[PDB]
Amino acid sequence: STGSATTTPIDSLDDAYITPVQIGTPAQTLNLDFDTGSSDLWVFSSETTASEVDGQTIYTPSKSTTAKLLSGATWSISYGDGSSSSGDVYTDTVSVGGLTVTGQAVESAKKVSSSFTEDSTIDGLLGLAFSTLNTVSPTQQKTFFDNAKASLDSPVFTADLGYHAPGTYNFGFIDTTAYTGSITYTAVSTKQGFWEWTSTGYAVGSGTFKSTSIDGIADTGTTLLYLPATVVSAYWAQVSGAKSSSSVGGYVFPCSATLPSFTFGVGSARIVIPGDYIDFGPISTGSSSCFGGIQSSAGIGINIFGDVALKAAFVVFNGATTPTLGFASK
Ligand SMILES: C#CCN(C)Cc1nc([C@]2(O)CN[C@@H](c3nc(-c4ccc(C(F)(F)F)cc4)no3)C2)cs1
Repeated sequence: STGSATTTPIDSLDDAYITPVQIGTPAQTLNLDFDTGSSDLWVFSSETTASEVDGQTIYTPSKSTTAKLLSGATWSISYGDGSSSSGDVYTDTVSVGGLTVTGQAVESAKKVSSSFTEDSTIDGLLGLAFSTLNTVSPTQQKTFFDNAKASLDSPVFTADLGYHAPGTYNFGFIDTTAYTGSITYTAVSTKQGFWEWTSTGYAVGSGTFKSTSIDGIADTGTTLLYLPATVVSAYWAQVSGAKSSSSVGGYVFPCSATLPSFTFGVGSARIVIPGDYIDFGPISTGSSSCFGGIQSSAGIGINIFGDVALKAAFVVFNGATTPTLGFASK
């Protein structure tokens, strides 16, 4: 089997991408944030504290003929920005782009933190990291991809995110029309539960390539590109007036600037992020200070190849017995 679904930016900045997901019988379609950096499928629901729901579409398990309470199971998760959610668990039929998993754990939120309430466009998350990170207790649950894998034509999914435009998540096949050149595959460590890999270095703009190993994770659920402070300083030093602002929380730059590209290494191959992809616009409405798309990982303890990086590439998440990651230009 295969599936294919379109993913769409939630706003003009590509702050996140949402993908429609069918849950239950008859189908209830919710727009979920596919997150290769976590492993829980959780939804706003008829159980979510009413004061914490503000425009989201909710899953109502009592209206699904295929929903079953996973008795005694609870879940609780936090994310890298400090946001969090928790609740109980149902199993139900879940379909993404024509690919169906029966008995998928659907984690129903009883509580969500303020940032989730405030994002009316995100109805929940669909985790695509390794199932060892799933938070369901006392019986840990598998991700949608892990449950689907044995049925797929090939044990893979691909992320083809757009720049200020929709893109595609495919399951079970590689669309050879969606990229240019070849896909370069690189080894993955699952030791932390992430799609963790080692970039071979970087370049700023038209500068020469710096060969250096950068461990990090491929994370579709993180907006920006977080790299070591040395690398990030070398990038922003090329932008007149760019500076790290503790009050804003990262590097800002004059909105009048044209940004240089940023290249990262995948083995002997290179992915080039155009400068425009690094522009996240005014820090507040009307400001002439703009927020940078490349930020330091120093405070978070892990380098994150988030959407800024991934949207410059066609990315293969290969969940074969020995997992790997593939990157192609597009
Ligand atoms: C700090 C630190 C050390 N480590 C935890 C950093 C890491 N952090 C992650 C992620 O938690 C998994 N992938 C990212 C992700 N964030 C979201 C998200 C968050 C908030 C909302 C909102 F604003 F709606 F509430 C929406 C989506 N979705 O995915 C972050 C992996 S490693």
